Amino acid sequence: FPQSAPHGVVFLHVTYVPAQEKNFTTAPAICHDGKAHFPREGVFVSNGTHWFVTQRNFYEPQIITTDNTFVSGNCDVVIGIVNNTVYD
Amino acid sequence: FNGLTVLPPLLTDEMIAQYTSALLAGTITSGWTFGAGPALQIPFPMQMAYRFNGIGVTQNVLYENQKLIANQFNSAIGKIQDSLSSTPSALGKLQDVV
Ligand SMILES: *[C@@H]1O[C@H](CO)[C@@H](O[C@@H]2O[C@H](CO)[C@@H](O)[C@H](O)[C@H]2NC(C)=O)[C@H](O)[C@H]1NC(C)=O
Ligand SMILES: *[C@@H]1O[C@H](CO)[C@@H](O)[C@H](O)[C@H]1NC(C)=O
Ligand SMILES: *[C@@H]1O[C@H](CO)[C@@H](O)[C@H](O)[C@H]1NC(C)=O
Repeated sequence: FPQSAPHGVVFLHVTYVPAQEKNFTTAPAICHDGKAHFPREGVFVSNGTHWFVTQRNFYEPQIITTDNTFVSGNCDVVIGIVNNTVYD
Repeated sequence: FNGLTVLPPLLTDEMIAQYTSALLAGTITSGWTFGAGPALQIPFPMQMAYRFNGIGVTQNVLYENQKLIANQFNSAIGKIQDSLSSTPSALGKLQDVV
């Protein structure tokens, strides 16, 4: 938002800043039935027992399906892959 | 002897080196989040995957070609020192001021 001042201008900038972060365990891909699934938008996360896929700037865990993953490859070339079931 | 003197800068070279090292460590262990809020950790291959995704190339291009990209980056970094040393007039802009 702009404002005027004697011999000048003053800007009021509005910004969004993240806060209250949390630690998680992550993997680059999910192996299932001999195929590697990558996320479309978001990262893979785990609270310790189960796996989820979430967005970047907010913690909103969702069940892993085939609607938000694309396979495009095999399960012997990616480093750090962790297998888990992928529902449908 | 004629009344002309040169004053020293406020920031010594050690402080500038500390600033540069802090920036490098922050951009290596956090990505770009340390410039917009709290620093959030992330593994480096994942950060490279997201930087690849930024320019329109999917993530699976990196994860299946990690070793080749790492070797190319290492060689590109290595050639820089020899390029700087061999060229005689590399740092001309900084010398012209003095
Ligand atoms: C990680 O998240 C999963 C999914 O929410 C948790 O599993 C649930 O835990 C609650 C708490 O007891 C149960 O009521 C649900 O029935 C569980 N879900 C299923 C599908 O069984 C899991 O507990 C979380 N991990 C930890 C350590 O809390
Ligand atoms: C995550 O864990 C590290 C070490 O285990 C710790 O230093 C850090 O504070 C943790 N993150 C948060 C948000 O507490
Ligand atoms: C899933 O990963 C585990 C742990 O790395 C491994 O022992 C197992 O062989 C994998 N599953 C299959 C079907 O190969």
